[PDB]
Amino acid sequence: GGPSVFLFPPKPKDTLYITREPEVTCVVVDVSHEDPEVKFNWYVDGVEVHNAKTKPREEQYNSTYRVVSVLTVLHQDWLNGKEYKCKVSNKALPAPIEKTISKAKGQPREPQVYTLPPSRDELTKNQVSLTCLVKGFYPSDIAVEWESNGQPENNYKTTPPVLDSDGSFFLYSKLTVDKSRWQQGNVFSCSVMHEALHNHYTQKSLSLS
Amino acid sequence: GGPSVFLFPPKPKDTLYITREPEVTCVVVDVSHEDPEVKFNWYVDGVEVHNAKTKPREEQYNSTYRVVSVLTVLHQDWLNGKEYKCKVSNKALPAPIEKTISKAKGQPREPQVYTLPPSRDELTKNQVSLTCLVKGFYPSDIAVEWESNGQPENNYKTTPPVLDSDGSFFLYSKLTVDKSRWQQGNVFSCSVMHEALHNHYTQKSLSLS
Amino acid sequence: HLSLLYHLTAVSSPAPGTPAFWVSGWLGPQQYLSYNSLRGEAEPCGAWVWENQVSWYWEKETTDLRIKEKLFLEAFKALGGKGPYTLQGLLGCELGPDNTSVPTAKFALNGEEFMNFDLKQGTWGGDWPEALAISQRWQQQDKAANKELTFLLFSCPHRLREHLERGRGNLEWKEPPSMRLKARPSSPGFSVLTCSAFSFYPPELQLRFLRNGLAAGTGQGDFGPNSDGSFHASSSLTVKSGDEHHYCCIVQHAGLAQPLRVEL
Amino acid sequence: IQRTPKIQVYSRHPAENGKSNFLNCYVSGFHPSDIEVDLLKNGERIEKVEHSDLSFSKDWSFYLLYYTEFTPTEKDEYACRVNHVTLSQPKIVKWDRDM
Ligand SMILES: *[C@@H]1O[C@H](CO[C@H]2O[C@@H](C)[C@@H](O)[C@@H](O)[C@@H]2O)[C@@H](O[C@@H]2O[C@H](CO)[C@@H](O[C@@H]3O[C@H](CO[C@H]4O[C@H](CO)[C@@H](O)[C@H](O)[C@@H]4O[C@@H]4O[C@H](CO)[C@@H](O)[C@H](O)[C@H]4NC(C)=O)[C@@H](O)[C@H](O[C@H]4O[C@H](CO)[C@@H](O)[C@H](O)[C@@H]4O[C@@H]4O[C@H](CO)[C@@H](O)[C@H](O)[C@H]4NC(C)=O)[C@@H]3O)[C@H](O)[C@H]2NC(C)=O)[C@H](O)[C@H]1NC(C)=O
Ligand SMILES: *[C@@H]1O[C@H](CO[C@H]2O[C@@H](C)[C@@H](O)[C@@H](O)[C@@H]2O)[C@@H](O[C@@H]2O[C@H](CO)[C@@H](O[C@@H]3O[C@H](CO[C@H]4O[C@H](CO)[C@@H](O)[C@H](O)[C@@H]4O[C@@H]4O[C@H](CO)[C@@H](O)[C@H](O)[C@H]4NC(C)=O)[C@@H](O)[C@H](O[C@H]4O[C@H](CO)[C@@H](O)[C@H](O)[C@@H]4O[C@@H]4O[C@H](CO)[C@@H](O)[C@H](O)[C@H]4NC(C)=O)[C@@H]3O)[C@H](O)[C@H]2NC(C)=O)[C@H](O)[C@H]1NC(C)=O
Repeated sequence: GGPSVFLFPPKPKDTLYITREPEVTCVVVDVSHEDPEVKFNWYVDGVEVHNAKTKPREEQYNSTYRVVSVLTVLHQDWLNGKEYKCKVSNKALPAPIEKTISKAKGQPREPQVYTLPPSRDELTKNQVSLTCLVKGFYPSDIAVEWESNGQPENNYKTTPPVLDSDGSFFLYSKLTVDKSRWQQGNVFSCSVMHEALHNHYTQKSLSLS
Repeated sequence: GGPSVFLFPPKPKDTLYITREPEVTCVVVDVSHEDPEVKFNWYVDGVEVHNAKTKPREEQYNSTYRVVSVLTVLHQDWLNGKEYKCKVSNKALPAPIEKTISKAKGQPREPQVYTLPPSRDELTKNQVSLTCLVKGFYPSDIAVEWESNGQPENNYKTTPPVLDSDGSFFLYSKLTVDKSRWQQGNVFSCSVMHEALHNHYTQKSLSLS
Repeated sequence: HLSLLYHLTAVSSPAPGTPAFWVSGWLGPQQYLSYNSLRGEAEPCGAWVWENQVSWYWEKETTDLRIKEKLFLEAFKALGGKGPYTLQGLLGCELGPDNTSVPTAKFALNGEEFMNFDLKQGTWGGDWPEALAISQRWQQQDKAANKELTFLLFSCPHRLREHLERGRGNLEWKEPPSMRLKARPSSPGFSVLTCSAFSFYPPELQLRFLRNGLAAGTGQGDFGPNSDGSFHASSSLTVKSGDEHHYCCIVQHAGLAQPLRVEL
Repeated sequence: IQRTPKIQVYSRHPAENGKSNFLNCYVSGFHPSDIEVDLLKNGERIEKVEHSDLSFSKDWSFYLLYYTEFTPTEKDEYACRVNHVTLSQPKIVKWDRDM
């Protein structure tokens, strides 16, 4: 029929860290080459606001203009379940498409982080798998990192969450390192960031024992 | 415009276990109430076949007929990367929509299963988290279960895979049990099923130590 | 070139009065033997009732097949689950150049090959979970492994040799086919030619079409048995109506000194 | 793992009206083993139908020969009727004289 709209959330790290910018985005594709102009609006818990920042036309190979509007929400705000909104109006659309996003609301739960060292079996080989289980948390949104010796680590992956029977979620993270390093005793520290974390942050540690 | 089509794979457990039926499905929605009849076909590595089994009309609240065609493929077949296909033809569609599915082809890799017991910290409380890391495997498709004392376990969840840097995937599984049970020594055994598993199956074990 | 082959079959829940387990034994394409779980006894089939056979031959067969029955009905315990099963086995041997046997031992579950018997290691093998289960149940038994070894490396080829000597009469039998070629108006401007071969043994046989002495290939072939161990074959071809009398049909077969041209 | 039958119907000897013969029906290439095969004279089933042992082929699919003695006449019509798990409803194959 006409163009459609997609409304993305901010970055979980960016919703706890002030220093970072939590951008609530509004991306519209399948836009008419004939009628390219689009009239965005924004509504914080119903109340309109004028601090939007629209990026220009970012056309694709498929002859459809792609437009984007960035709102810089507040930190405190988002986490109080303030309900945001992108009202897109175009002549290529008869009526206005409205899309309403928020924090995955509900009673949030303190996560619970434990480390787990590489298993017997695994150690034989040159490489190891320092596990970080993080369970008992609400909501989905959550940042997980590694860091060793005061200094961040690259070599790792982290599964997305899954919904734990109890209602909260849980996660894992498989930081790989070489055997020698782990043997030398060097302390590793799985870091987690989340809404209900005391101080929005906690980190734990893992080392030869 | 017209109806669309979605082509699902068989169940990973069902692609290793003969006893089970590996159904390659062909689900078409948004179908015309006016022109409901649809002409399925099937093509195994190009060669047509006549062992399709079409389920009848399963209409939704949204006035669109929903139709489904089930093909019972072979076990050996699928795993040799035999390329299957659903050719849907309807008067509600001018041309025929064709959808081609297969095994996620490429050099498959033996998975590598290790168990991990609940961490120090966790044991304090009444409940525990018997981890099963499964890494170093290709492809995505893979079955994971738990079983204790010759007998399956319910209380657990398993994250989907994620793509490991090396190219293979990995997974975790968080079987929860009560502390008393684990203490009593009862042996737990994380079971895995996958294409490149020797005998398409392996299981490992976890117990007080 | 011929071969002794047993066609073992068991089912987990048989239509009542049907046998749970049964075997058909073959020498080349001739069925000599027949057994099932109801009757419990290995019997000769067909012309093999009249074989100049030695005492104890048949009760040796019976003895062996009863061990097979047990093994097969044991397999379903190993598999455990609910859904009905069909376990099949193909066991036998074939003679090779130097007074030498070549064995066969494959099995299929619910109609797919899944398991085999490695005559070197003296072990069943296969890597499906179902095959690992059954393989294990058999491998831990009153030397079931040894008996399978003897059955395939000793008994089978000793039988095969015995039947060759004492059953030439049957095996070397030759019956050439009766032939018919007919035209069947089918479509608008078309017609179907059908060449048919009746009552022939052995079953090796080719049908071909010529159109004014030049090859028109073959069309759809069909092949089957008669009640009496003989065979039947037919081949069919689409053809312009009115152009029928131009075609003939040629037939090759061991029971004919040279190929036969078959007119309409 | 589930296969549909192939039905051939043919006489043992060349068909000649008034001369004694056998009619064969050869059901083949099916799985699983349960199958109901009936020979039909003029739409109704024959009671002196004998049949061979249930066996299987190199490709593990099952097969079977049903057969009856008979003396064809010009008027008479024969057919083979098979039921099997894989069939919506009994399949009936007419005995083509030519094949
Ligand atoms: C022309 O091409 C465009 C793309 O260009 C490409 O060019 C071609 C030539 C080729 O080179 C390609 O490789 C290029 O990519 C098309 O644009 C796209 O159009 C589609 C649909 O038309 C859009 O699909 C949606 O995708 C989102 C997820 O998008 C994220 O991830 C994508 C890749 O992973 C990426 O492309 C996006 O940019 C985006 O990334 C995010 O970006 C933001 C902004 O910066 C960041 O902040 C984020 O960090 C970042 N995230 C990640 C991760 O990277 C998806 O969410 C949408 O799903 C909804 O819609 C489905 C139907 O489309 C529907 O079935 C689902 O149910 C789902 O709906 C909702 O589901 C959830 C469930 O929890 C709930 O929210 C709702 O309940 C439910 N809705 C209900 C119930 O109503 C959707 O699939 C795509 O986003 C878009 N590209 C971009 C960019 O936005 C263009 O369409 C094409 N034109 C034509 C005419 O074909
Ligand atoms: C009327 O309603 C119908 C639904 O009924 C509902 O009624 C209403 C009233 C309300 O009660 C609802 O709650 C009810 O659900 C509509 O039917 C649906 O229509 C949509 C789109 O129109 C279909 O969306 C697709 O979904 C599949 C995944 O479907 C699985 O999971 C669903 C829930 O999780 C479930 O509904 C499905 O049944 C299905 O489950 C599977 O079922 C099979 C069959 O038995 C089982 O074997 C499986 O085990 C089981 N799996 C699981 C898991 O449970 C999704 O894969 C599709 O994604 C593709 O399409 C997107 C656009 O639609 C696209 O953006 C994506 O990129 C994606 O495309 C591909 O992505 C992958 C990437 O790896 C690649 O394969 C490709 O590269 C890429 N394609 C490319 C590149 O081209 C898709 O979202 C939905 O499936 C369908 N329902 C069923 C059932 O099939 C109906 O549309 C509606 N009518 C109208 C007019 O609105």
